[PDB]
Parts: sequence; C-alpha cells; structure tokens
Amino acid sequence: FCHSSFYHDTDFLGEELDIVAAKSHEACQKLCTNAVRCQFFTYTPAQASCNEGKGKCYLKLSSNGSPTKILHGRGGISGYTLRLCKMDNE
Amino acid sequence: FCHSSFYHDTDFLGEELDIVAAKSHEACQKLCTNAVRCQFFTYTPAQASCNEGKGKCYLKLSSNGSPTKILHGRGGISGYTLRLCKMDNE
Repeated sequence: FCHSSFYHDTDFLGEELDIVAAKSHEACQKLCTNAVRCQFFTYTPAQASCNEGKGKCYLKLSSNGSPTKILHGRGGISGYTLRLCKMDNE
Repeated sequence: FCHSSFYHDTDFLGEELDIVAAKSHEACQKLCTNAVRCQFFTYTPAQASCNEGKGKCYLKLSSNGSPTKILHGRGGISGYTLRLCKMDNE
C-alpha cells in the first residue's frame, strides 16, 4: 500500500543521500523497480538534480525514523513507489 | 579556525537543506558573509545548484554533530567561508 505517492512543492530529506547519474531523469525511477531498497525519489517537472540537472536524479532513503528535514519552494516532485516503502521501518 | 575552503567532487551536508534562486551563482557565497546563518554552500564551477542550476544557490546548515551525509564523484563542491563556521558544532 504505497503504489504512487508523490508530494509536490516540498521534499523531505531523510538519511543517505546520493545523486544518481542516470539516462533521462524520469527513467531513473526504475532504480526502485529493480532494487527495492530506496525511498524518496526527487525530481522537478524539468530535470531532477534538486532543481535543475538533466542527466541526474535526487535519491535518499530513511532507514531510521529520523526527523524529516524538508527543503521548500524551489522543488518539484518527490515520491516513493512500489513495496520498498516498507524498508522505512524494516 | 575557519578559512575559505572548497572541497570538490564531494559535498557534505548535515541537517537543513535549502536552495534559493539568485543570479551570478558564485556571488551566492557572499550572502553567507552578509547574513550569518548558513554554514556550507554548495556550488559547481559550471552552474552551481547541486550540480546544474545556472541561477540557484544551494546551502545547508548543521548545528549539531549530526551524521554527515556525503556525495562522492558527483563533483559537488561545498565551501566554508569565514566566521559562521563556528556554529557548525554550536
């Protein structure tokens, strides 16, 4: 029970943040379809590197229930999909 | 003590994340020199703003010695500026 959950205008930064260099910032989403151990996939309606950045994507996970530090305004879409959401609390 | 130190290919962020839209991406550094409440600024020689952005300045603030989240190989260069670095652990 997660499927497509994407919040807009806001992005919650959890723990391990990595900037993935993928082909087509949209297609980067597939990282969670092959590897079910991710959480927040961030990307703007244009580009995905936090605000700009074409061949990139903004990815981080919450393994511990740490306080979700949220950046605001200059963002776009942030969501989690598939069953890997359950990794949040193992 | 703190001196202007810019480490490349490696971005260190701790607590808070925020990104503002200002032109002349290098000049953004000086907003931390005039307004003391931003510790690490994220920049790239090309566009800044994580990696690409053109006119976006990326900054992050760490008050406590929280788990430092680190980017490697993505060429993100964060820089220390001058006096406010004391609050890194304050």
